[PDB]
Amino acid sequence: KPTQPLFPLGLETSESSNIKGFNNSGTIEHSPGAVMTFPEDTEVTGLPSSVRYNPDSDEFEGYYENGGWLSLGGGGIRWETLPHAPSSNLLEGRGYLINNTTGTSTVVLPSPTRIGDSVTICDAYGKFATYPLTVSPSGNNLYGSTEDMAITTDNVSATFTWSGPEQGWVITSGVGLSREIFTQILASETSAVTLNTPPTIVDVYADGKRLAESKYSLDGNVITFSPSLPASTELQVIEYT
Amino acid sequence: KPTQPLFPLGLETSESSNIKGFNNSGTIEHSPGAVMTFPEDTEVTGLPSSVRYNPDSDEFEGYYENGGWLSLGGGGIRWETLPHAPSSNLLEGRGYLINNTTGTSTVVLPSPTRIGDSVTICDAYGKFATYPLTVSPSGNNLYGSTEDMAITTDNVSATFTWSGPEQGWVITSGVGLSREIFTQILASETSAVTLNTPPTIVDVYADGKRLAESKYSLDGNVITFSPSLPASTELQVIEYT
Amino acid sequence: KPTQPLFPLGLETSESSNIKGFNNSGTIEHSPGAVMTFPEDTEVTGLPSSVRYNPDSDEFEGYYENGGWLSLGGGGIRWETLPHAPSSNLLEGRGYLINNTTGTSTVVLPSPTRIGDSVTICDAYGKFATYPLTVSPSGNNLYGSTEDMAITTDNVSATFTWSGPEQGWVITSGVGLSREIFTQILASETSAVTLNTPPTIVDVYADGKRLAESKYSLDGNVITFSPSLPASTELQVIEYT
Repeated sequence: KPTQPLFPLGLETSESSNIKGFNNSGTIEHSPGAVMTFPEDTEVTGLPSSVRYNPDSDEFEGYYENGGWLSLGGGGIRWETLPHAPSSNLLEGRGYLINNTTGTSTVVLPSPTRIGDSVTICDAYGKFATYPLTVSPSGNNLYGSTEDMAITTDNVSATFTWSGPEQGWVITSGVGLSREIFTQILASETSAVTLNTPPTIVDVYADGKRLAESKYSLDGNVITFSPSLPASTELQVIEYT
Repeated sequence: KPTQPLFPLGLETSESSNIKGFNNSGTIEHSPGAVMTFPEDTEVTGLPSSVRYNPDSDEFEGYYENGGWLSLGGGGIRWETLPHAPSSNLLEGRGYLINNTTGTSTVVLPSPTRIGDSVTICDAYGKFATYPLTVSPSGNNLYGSTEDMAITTDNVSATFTWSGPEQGWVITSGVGLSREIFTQILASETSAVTLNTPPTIVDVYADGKRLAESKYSLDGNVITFSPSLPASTELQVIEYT
Repeated sequence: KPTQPLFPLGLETSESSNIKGFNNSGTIEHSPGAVMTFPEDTEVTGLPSSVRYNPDSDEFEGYYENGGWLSLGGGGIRWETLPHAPSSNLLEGRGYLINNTTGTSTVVLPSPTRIGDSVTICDAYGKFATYPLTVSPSGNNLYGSTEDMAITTDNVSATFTWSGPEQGWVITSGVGLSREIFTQILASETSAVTLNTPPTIVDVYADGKRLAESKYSLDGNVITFSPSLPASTELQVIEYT
């Protein structure tokens, strides 16, 4: 029957021992000066409730049922300063306090591993209006576009997130998220006009007066108005974007 | 005096042993291939510094002083895709990448357990303008209202949070958070007018001209103006909301 | 050669034992009713993969390579209600559900320890328009200013973050982030006018008519217009901020 020594009252040990681990069936306390640690492991293999340190991702992880080796404690924000460099490259789960006082800097998103992989940046100097920041998604696309994206808003802060490859990167958490006037004096009596870029909504002024909603229809980047206007007429148009 | 065997130089063990736990008073290292794990426990009972895995909430938790069994590592974001379904039900601490390309989908917030319980959603397809999303709070109320709430903004992302039952759910973290023109030609000489919904602020135009702030007062969904206006007068009103 | 007892088949122990720790080289399972725990430690000294509980910060921490003793699981949000008090003081990593129904309350940011140190607040009652909240940064400055900051927006929620001492505190995560009309009838024929505060952009109306972009230039808090206007002229100016 019994296969191995048993110690009714347990026992004591006054030096570091060497085990091939075990199954605990009771309570694991500590005394002062006691230390603890995790296996420095790197594999993709594991089983739920199993836990490790990682000496590459410098991140205390735990194997979850759906997925496996997530960061322990869920999602989290690694707040570090970034010393201004023309180009910088950013690591998942880290958030960067950017300075653009020097001038315009760039940052390159990492290659996404898992969905959720989440990076964060913050205009902590409020310099982005004066000296913008651009965001290189690398091979993988951002909001569908492989093309980079620029940031122009003093004081802004954004969390980027991998959504899968079609839409690629997107913004999840964040903080901090165009007055056209075409005017001229009709050389002739004219029934239509074309604005330099399509406006969403527009206000029209004919001489002094504010023209009525009925007097025109607006479509794309052109404005018809019945009745057609006479020559010598100062018309103001306020393209809204 | 002594009650149990003592091992001056500690010892060695080349197989998995079986303990009723203990109190460590020194350093707990590991060698390569070493593994670690947590008790698969489910109770509400525990004591600070005590820690576990949970085989229901699939979440590495730790008993804190104020509260008890929180998720270890504080609050975190479980980023998963959601395959479009007319109805879906959402789990705390998880964040969902929603698609509404198919059409309009719905999601039901879980029953809140603790205050803080925090869910997150994201229009990762930018389809919410074209095909909105609605948010069922279930029995418990949202911002005071038991009534559901709809979302209409292309590209949006929101973190919901339980605040307690009076106000119920609210939005904490998030990203991405109405041109009325009444016009007519006064049949008669008229001293007042009623707008179809109360405007907050309004611009008034009488014939061509932009009427002065003194000429009217505005209240609720009606506009008085002294002096009272004459008949045959084209007046434009720009309800702002 | 051998220095300490070895137990080929490992062994068993039916009571809590007392160790000076060890190096595990195998697998550390558990049985039902098994418990676990961390050393209640307080020092700044430690080595990566080492982990502890803290009986002051009531926070399960782990020593990371760059930095040392971070909270395990990265950044996280400690959601608690705050019972309205004229003054309250706030702890890092905690997020407060504020009520200002009573009246105007204040909150004092803690002294920042590490960069990243991140506090969060939320107008969960939507009372901030009616009864504002103010934010004392203490000695350390907020966005450069040592001067406090007030909050006026019903429904808002903000994450504060320590960036370093020059800019001090800033806002990273968050949710929820001025109609001047000067009018008069020119006593005389006047070529310039001064607005009570500099406007960014402005709309000008002369009698009824909306004046053209060419007719004036705007600078600081003054408006020139060529040609200079005649006396008896009702002019409206819409300061935009």
